[PDB]
Amino acid sequence: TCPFYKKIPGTGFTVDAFQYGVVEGCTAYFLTHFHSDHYAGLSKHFTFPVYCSEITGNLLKNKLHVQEQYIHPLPLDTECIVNGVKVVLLDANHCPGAVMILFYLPNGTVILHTGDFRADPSMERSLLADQKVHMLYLDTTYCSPEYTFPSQQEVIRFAINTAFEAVTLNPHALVVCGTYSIGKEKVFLAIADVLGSKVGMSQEKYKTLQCLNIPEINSLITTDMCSSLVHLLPMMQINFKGLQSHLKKCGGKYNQILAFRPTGWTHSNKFTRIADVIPQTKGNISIYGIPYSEHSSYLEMKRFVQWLKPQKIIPTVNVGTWKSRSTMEKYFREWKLEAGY
Ligand code: NI
Repeated sequence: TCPFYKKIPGTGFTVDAFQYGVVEGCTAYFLTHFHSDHYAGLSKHFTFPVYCSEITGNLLKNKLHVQEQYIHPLPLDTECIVNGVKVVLLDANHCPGAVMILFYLPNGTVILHTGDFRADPSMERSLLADQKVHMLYLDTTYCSPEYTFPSQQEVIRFAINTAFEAVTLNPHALVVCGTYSIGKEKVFLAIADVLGSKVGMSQEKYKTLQCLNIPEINSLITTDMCSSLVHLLPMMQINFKGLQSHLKKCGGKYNQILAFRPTGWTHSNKFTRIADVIPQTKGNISIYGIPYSEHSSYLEMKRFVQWLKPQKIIPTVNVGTWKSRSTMEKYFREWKLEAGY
């Protein structure tokens, strides 16, 4: 049944709760972003109101065929009224169109649901600075101190320099980047930009990117693989077998592949720096795993919470085991005692 951490008390609202059938007493279903574990269950047959960002609404209409009359897009950074309750959508610094949601309950309680987010100091100057938040429904994906990772800027710098150097040394090398969802577009777009190429991809993925309101996107992507030297493939295909195969398909236009797999975290982060990453190589194929995260590190998450000083925290990730839940609750108590709220 719908878990309690997907329900907003004092309202008939749910968040990211589309796979439970009809949730008894739900008058409005919010969707934070277009990732499959969150939208799971939506289709052209859904007939309740869905509240979301403009970008998420484009994706619901064009990729899932949800009917327009049930899509309610809201602008960001704007006080809006939904079924008599004041709400605001904030940028979550996750994937395109991802939001956090502030609910102002009739009784005076203020609730923030982060959806999926990568905490950033910029959030400390949004409409969040303007009032107190009593309850926080928190993306705890990486809530343990082993999870450190570099800035997104540092990671894109590494990828751009690596690709530029490789292709300048060998003009017959192909760059391949893996994907399985929206998010992390900067990786492939930054590389294509430094190389003066467009990124080539399947028709389904091209359609997905045309939903995202990215400025000048017609200048950066294409469905013509042959005119492109940065290809996007399914993440499943980013291995030596899948890449040797793909190389055959280009008909000797290329003799070398350099591939990037933008992972979340991998345990080489506990030891190694970004400057010291190395690929796995077989023959003329090299695969780089790069730690490009669209979720908070442990320290980024801790700073956000110690800034916000909520009265109660409700985790939304890693809630399935007692040992995970207990460990997270220990970190929350440390944070509160260190900061004095
Ligand atoms: Ni997500």
